[PDB]
Amino acid sequence: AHAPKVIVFISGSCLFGAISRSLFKKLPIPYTVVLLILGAILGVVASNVPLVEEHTRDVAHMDPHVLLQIFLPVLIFESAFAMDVHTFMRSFSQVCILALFGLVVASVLTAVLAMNLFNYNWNFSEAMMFGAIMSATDPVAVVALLKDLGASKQLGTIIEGESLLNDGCAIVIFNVFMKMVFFPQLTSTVGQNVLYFLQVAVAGPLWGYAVAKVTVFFLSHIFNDALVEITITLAATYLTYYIGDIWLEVSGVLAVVVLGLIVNAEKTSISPEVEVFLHRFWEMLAYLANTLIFMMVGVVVTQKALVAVDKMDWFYLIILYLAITIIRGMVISLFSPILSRIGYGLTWRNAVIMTWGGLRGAVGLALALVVENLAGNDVIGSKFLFHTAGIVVLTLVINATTIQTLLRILGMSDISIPKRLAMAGAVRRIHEGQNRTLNMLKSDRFLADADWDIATAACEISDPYSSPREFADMMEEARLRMLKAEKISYWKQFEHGMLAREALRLLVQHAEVAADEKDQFILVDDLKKSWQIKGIYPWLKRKLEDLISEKKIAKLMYKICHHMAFEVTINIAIVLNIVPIIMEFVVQDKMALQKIEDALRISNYVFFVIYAIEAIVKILGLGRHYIVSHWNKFDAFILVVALVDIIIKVVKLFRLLRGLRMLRLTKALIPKLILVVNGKINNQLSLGYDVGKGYIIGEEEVGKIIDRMVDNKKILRELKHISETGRLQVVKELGLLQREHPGIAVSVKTRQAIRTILNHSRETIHELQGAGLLDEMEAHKLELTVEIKMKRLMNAPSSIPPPPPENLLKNVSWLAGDMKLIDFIKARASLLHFDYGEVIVREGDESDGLFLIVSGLVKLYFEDYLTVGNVIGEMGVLTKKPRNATVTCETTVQVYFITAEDMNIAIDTFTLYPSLEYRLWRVVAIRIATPLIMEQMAFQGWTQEKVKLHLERGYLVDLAESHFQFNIDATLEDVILINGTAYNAHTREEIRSPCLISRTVHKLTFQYTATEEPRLFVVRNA
Amino acid sequence: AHAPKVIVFISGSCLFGAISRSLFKKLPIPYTVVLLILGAILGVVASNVPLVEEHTRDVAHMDPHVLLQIFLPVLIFESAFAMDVHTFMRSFSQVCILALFGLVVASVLTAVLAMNLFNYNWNFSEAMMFGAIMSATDPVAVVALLKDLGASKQLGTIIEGESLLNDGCAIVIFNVFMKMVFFPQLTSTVGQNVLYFLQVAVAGPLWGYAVAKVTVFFLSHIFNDALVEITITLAATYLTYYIGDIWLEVSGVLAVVVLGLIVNAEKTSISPEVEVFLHRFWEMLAYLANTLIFMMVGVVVTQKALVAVDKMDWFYLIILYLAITIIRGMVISLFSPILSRIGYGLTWRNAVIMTWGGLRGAVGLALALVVENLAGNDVIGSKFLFHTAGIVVLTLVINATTIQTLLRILGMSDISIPKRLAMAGAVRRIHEGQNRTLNMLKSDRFLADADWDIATAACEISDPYSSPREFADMMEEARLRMLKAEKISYWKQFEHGMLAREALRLLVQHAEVAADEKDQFILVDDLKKSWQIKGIYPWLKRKLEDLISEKKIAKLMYKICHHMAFEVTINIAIVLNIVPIIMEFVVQDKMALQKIEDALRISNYVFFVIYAIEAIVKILGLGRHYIVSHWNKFDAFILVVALVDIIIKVVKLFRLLRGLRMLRLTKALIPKLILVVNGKINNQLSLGYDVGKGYIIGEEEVGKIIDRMVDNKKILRELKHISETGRLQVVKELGLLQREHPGIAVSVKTRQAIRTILNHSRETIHELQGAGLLDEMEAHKLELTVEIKMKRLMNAPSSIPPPPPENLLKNVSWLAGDMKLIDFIKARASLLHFDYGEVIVREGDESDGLFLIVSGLVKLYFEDYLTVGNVIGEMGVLTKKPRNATVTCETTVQVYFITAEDMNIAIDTFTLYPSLEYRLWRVVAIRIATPLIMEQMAFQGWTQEKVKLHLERGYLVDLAESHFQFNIDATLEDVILINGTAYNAHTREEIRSPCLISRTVHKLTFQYTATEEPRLFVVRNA
Repeated sequence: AHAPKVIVFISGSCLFGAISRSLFKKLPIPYTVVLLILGAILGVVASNVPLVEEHTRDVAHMDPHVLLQIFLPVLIFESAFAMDVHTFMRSFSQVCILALFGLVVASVLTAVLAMNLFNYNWNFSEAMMFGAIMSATDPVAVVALLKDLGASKQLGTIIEGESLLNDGCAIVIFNVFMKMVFFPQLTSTVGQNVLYFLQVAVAGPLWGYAVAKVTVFFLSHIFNDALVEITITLAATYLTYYIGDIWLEVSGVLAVVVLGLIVNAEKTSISPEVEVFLHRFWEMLAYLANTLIFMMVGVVVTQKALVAVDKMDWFYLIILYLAITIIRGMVISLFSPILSRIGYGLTWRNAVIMTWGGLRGAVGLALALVVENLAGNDVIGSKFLFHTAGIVVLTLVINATTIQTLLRILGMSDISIPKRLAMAGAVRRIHEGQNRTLNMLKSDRFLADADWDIATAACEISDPYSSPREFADMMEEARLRMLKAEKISYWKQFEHGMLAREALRLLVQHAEVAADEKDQFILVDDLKKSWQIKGIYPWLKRKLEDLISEKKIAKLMYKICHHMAFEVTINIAIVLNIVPIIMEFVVQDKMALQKIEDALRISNYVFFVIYAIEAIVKILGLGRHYIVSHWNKFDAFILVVALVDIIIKVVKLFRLLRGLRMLRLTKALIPKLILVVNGKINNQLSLGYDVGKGYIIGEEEVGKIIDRMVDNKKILRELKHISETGRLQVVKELGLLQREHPGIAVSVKTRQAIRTILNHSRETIHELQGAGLLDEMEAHKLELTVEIKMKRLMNAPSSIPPPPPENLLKNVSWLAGDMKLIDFIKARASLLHFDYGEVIVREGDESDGLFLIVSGLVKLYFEDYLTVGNVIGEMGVLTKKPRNATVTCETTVQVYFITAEDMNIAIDTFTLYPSLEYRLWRVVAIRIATPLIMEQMAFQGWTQEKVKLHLERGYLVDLAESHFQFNIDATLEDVILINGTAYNAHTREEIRSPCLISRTVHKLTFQYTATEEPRLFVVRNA
Repeated sequence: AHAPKVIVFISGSCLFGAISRSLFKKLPIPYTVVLLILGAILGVVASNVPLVEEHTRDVAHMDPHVLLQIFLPVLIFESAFAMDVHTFMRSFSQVCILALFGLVVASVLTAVLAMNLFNYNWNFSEAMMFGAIMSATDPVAVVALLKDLGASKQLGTIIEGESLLNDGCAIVIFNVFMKMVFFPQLTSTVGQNVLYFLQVAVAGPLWGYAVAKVTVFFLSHIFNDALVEITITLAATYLTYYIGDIWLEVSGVLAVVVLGLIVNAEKTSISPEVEVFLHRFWEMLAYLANTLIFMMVGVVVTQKALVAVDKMDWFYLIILYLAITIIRGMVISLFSPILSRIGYGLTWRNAVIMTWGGLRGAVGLALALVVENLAGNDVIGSKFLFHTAGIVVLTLVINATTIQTLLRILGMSDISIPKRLAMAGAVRRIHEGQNRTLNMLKSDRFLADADWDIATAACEISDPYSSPREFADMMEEARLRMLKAEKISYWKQFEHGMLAREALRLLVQHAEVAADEKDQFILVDDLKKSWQIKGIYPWLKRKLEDLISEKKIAKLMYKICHHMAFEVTINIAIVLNIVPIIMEFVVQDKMALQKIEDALRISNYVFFVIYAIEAIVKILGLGRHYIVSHWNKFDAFILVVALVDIIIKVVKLFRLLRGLRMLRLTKALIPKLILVVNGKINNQLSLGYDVGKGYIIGEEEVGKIIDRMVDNKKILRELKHISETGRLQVVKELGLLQREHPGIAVSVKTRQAIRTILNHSRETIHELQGAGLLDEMEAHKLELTVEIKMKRLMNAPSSIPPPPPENLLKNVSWLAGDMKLIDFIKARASLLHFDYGEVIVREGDESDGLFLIVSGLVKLYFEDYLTVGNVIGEMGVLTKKPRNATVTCETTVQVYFITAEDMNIAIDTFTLYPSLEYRLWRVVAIRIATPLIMEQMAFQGWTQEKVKLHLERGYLVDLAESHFQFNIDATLEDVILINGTAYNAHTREEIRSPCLISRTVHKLTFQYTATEEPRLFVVRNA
């Protein structure tokens, strides 16, 4: 009897939505209109049958102040949570102009229409409510079509972002205008109106920003608990709206909009397994909200609205549908000159798509339902719902159905030739794979008698899309084929975790843009915008770093004055005193009690005494040097005011005390601002490194590919020249970014290193799990310890102080792990310094010693650049012959210099563990061996990272143990030569030094003359 | 003002649970007790502060009939949805005895205690409510501990299943006994009580079964719509409980229990991406329910319960906690003799774990809250909540905390040596991988200056666990090492999709069992239980197949009599008439109206006329043969009754009409029963094929492994003998299963073939996506078309009629794709037949022709067996020399025979497309080449499937084009010899025919003498 009947209607709507969504899947009509018809049916039968009324009443006639608080957060957050925020930011101004100003004109024009055309004789407030609910649009279908058809980035996000902002502001306007119709207030003082505007417009986004930054902070500290992450997201979403709208009178919708957008941006703080869950979770909740709303409309529209219609109302409906359509187009075209300059710009065809795709829906209907409940017996609620519902139906029946054909007409739905080629190739390879698999199964004793006619038909996959003049387009083939290769390399790096998605999309966008521009190649100056740091943050860092420059100053009191515990406790003491500060003012306001005032003022005296005591300790610690710092001068003012107020009207105390301790807390606040600024720079700088990395590695790989793909050498040379001229510019730019922000660069580099180690570490877990040497449960146990570390990686400090040179030597590849060897060369070492533009070494110079870059950049000339950590001379010291390249510093340089004579002693003394010479040779071997193997298979599916790891498993042969090296391929897969020359066993031909040994080679005869020591590199097969 | 305040409390409890679950993570105390303390705090402050009362009232004092309808479905379904059902079924009786009978004794004993010990003077009804809520247990923590510690399968599922059943029945008992206290009824007739019992006990599970089978049916037909799958699951879950409890008065909890269990069993009908979502989704909902309930308890217990406590109540609490503990142990021990026989049996230590781990919780508390609301001012609600809450606290404070130490004491928490070894090896390999990765990064120009001291520390992974007498244990090493290898192979097959999880767990369970038994090896007779079909289903199939044996009978009326459209429409006509049948009875019952009765009786006359017309058509079609079938005899009785009722008290009509059309519908019902029976056999048979496959492939792989791992040949021979003696028995059993159920076997084989093709087809999609030749969106588009087909695979008919022999030839590997060649040999072919035990061919026989098995089994003797589809003679016809093995039929056999003379003509005539001889050689090459490569790398991570595919890419060399074959390794990775012999180019040594060419071999010189045609197989490198 007392059961929750709402479970029936909610679950019933679930079934009805499933049915409508399953039947009308391949049909053009959207499933939502079917749901409206079903709700209307429920309404007519429920109008006579009493039994079903009881199971529909509690939801069909649900209160509006609950409709808003429950559904709108779901719809708005889901719309925000589904955004491609990065794109939305790269078009923010274009959206704001159309969504905000376009909304005002669209609604007002719609309002004047409703005042003048209709016979309802509405006033401007009601007409503005009408226009507000008319302007709200939910283009969930059109955006899907564009997403499927391609070329969606510059249009789908615009309509999606415009939709989000338009609903967000429309609710704001609707809330504003509902109150001057149903909740009229008489005060209407102008000053409060400005204050009223500030709350909804300004405080809302700020409330959401604060809640978001708090939320991500905790989420970044939750490890191995998915339920809590999901639960935190839910509670934050609903509390943000509820608190903002109900307790703060702040705009809930905008707070959620910002909160969803901020969280979407900060998804890295969320565990990936929860991220995928949340999207599908909020999508499901939005689906339920949509399905409910349409059915409630279908019920009430039939019970209450359609019974009060008049004959002419249909005339207004058609006219209104036409009006909003031309209104939207006029608005879009009117702003079009402005948009052409701001953002990507609108073509006339794209403008029509936005105009034609302005679908209405749940948000408009939800606000109409609010009016229906609020109007009661007034006709307005009926006709608001009538026209809102009708326009939703027409847009769904006409615009949602003809949009595909219109896209065909405009030539936008056409699949580009590259995509047709990709699909044809993919289908062909898949078809061959099945044929191979089919023959294998027919040879299986278990499956020999399966009905292959059924099998082949069931598994088949089908294509869903079923001279100067010569140079003028031969170059186009070179451009497109190079650009296509670049796109491939970017996808490679992304799939192996070397590259973030944001950098990948930036690179791909630039490649696509360059392809369309007829004579264009991808341009570094366009890429430079990614890593060029905006000056505000560096200026703020430089400025704030001065405010804590304690170096002007920097017997137990002297120790206590500097002890961190004392400072932290004093700061805390000030923090607690803030509660009395506000409490006294609030108590005075409420009193205007004495028992409370006396307690507070006694507490004030106690705090004055405490402040005197701590200041006395500080003064005793520093003596006359105490007052050197302006911070301590205000600390003296603290005692002045404390003594004055101890001796002794209320305002004279309030005004001084309100400033004292806020200012004294600013000192502890500044470092956090420094950290935040470092974080912003770290984010921008990290993306710059990724993009510069992507382009550099992309060019390095592509240069191997194009060398054999393009037919004409003249075309080849022009393209390769571009590649190097861009690569060196990027390298220089990225090297210089380090010097401006050393610590942040170190943080970036460390984070990449750990992330790369963990990724490959994770891969091994799946290797043995796939190999069965480790079970499912235990492998999962290890994988979690990896995952938590990855999350801990995010919380790494935004700035790491650069290690001193004495620590750099310890971490060198050929020095690490041998303390005695580290000490020997460290003791023998000396540190040099060089001025700007100075030459360090030059072509033909004797190799008298070795260099390590501890600071600065150096240009070489086969031009290249190097920076901190890079060793120079690792070959000359070994080959013992003149230096191979010039070394010029592009900035002031510091280097650790080891004289060749001392190093030679270290070389011929440190050989117990793997030989020092062997290690130095190994570093050289990998360096110059990588390009050879990359050339040999860059056109295949490998990346240079795996070539390095492929080589990393290898080692140098101990040639001293044999006069010759004979090949084998069972336990050996690749071999390269580095130094010296060998004689072929069969043909007696010589093989040159930096050459890969062809697989037709067997056995190599070396010789032990003193001119050179031949060096050879092998990688043993798995 | 009118906002939904409940959003605050729900979201507030979310935050409080997050806090408590985050702080008390590493502590021993569970987080739930912390939540209770927090709720108590909220209660005391809310008792004075009015503001927070308003935000706690609407939930803290929520109605009970909503508490049950909302939370219990979530808790019960989640507990059911989380089960390992297969294990739960393999222990169902053991759980039922303990959970059902143990519950009755545990509660009654608890009730007598409450009647006699306590001073409350309860009557048996109230005391039974007490015992019911006391017996409910939620061992969510203990099961987690066992899951982590290992050896959990035979104990965790028992406590989990016992818990599920105990809560399910406890609610049933609580519902029963609440009604005789708060809703007393006076009728109490015995006959209704039995009817009342039937509804709750019998109809509930049936209601859930019907809803489940309907649900999975639709879910199996939903393609590419995840939201609808999730939504359907939700609505089905809540409607099942709501309809069952409210409309049918049926036991909702048990219906949901069955529904959750059935759905969990039928998870294959659900898309995998939705399956993973649902578990985390229902887990989250259960988490919310738990967190809410504890806080509502903490609130009300402080407001209303604790204010009415007496001093002695604590004495009863302690005594009660002791009593239920010894009661549970006495029950477990008392049934222990029975359990030792039924199921796995209980050790004394395992019994204590069950006794000690009997934690109470939300379910007990939820039912106590119901009493608190219902008791009103009566003390009983206070003390019910007091003792329930206290026992929950004590079990959580004591049992949940000491359980780990007790497990240590009993020696159950000890990590077995094999797991320690696996963890040490896994950690070591991971540690080496990071070291390799670290050195690679130090050579990177971008990351050379990262603080490696930070990196190495952050990425490090640490071990979490930180003669006759010789023969008597050398054999143990052989046993364990063989058994360990078997376990590895099973994991291999599972990870590549060749093996289902159920078969994998069965095999692993048997391996573990055999390991513990001192002298045991895995035994086929133990495996036989998997594929031995229970006779009920074959008997039912055989019986029902007779009832539709139309062959006793099987001018337009003759055609119409057999047309399917006429039969379907007639059956539909009968289906519609059922509505009048029930409608007349219901109308008569309600009347006891005439305007309705006349319409129904007129409809009865019309339906009588229609039935006469259709029968007239049938009789005209068959003439005097019409009455030959008993179905048509009752069809004549239909006309008899129709004419009698047309001419003409109400009972005389009801009784006849109630039978006529139900019986006439049974005819259309029988085929569906046939299909269902086929489905049950298909499921059991499919698992048998998988397990037999797993053991056969496992033994084949292991025999390659152990041949070099065990040191003693005598041990080796004994182990290998076991392997073959099991393999041949399994092969024979699986071959014979086919003959008993040909069509179902064909369905199984076809389903495996398609699933294997799609899996490898899916793999290619990720290959190019990882290689970047296909983009993220388009690759995803193709992958969906693959996924939908996989779901369509489930709906494939359970039985496929075996194709006739004329279709078998077309699908042979070396015949397919060449119609003219198919026709030639098909025309030349002849079909033979052989009797049981007949010899087909024998050792030393001349190869006069070739055989193909179209029916039956054949034994060979290197013993082996073959069955349908297997060709025999594929070498003798080629080598043209005597036959190599005996061929004896183990059952009646049919074979397609091609005489060698005709085939030779086909061989030397069909050579335009790839040579017929080349194809026959290829089939032989793969067959005998696979074992060689398996031997060469079985100890590595490969499976024989990939060896076949590794070979499938290869081909036979065209030796006719060269006197010699010189090796290369850049575009070639493996080569094998099949026929003939070659001479080494370097050493001039001969290499034998069925031998892999060692990687030290270069160039092979063949000769063209007429004795043999040498054959060589190559696989080109990627």
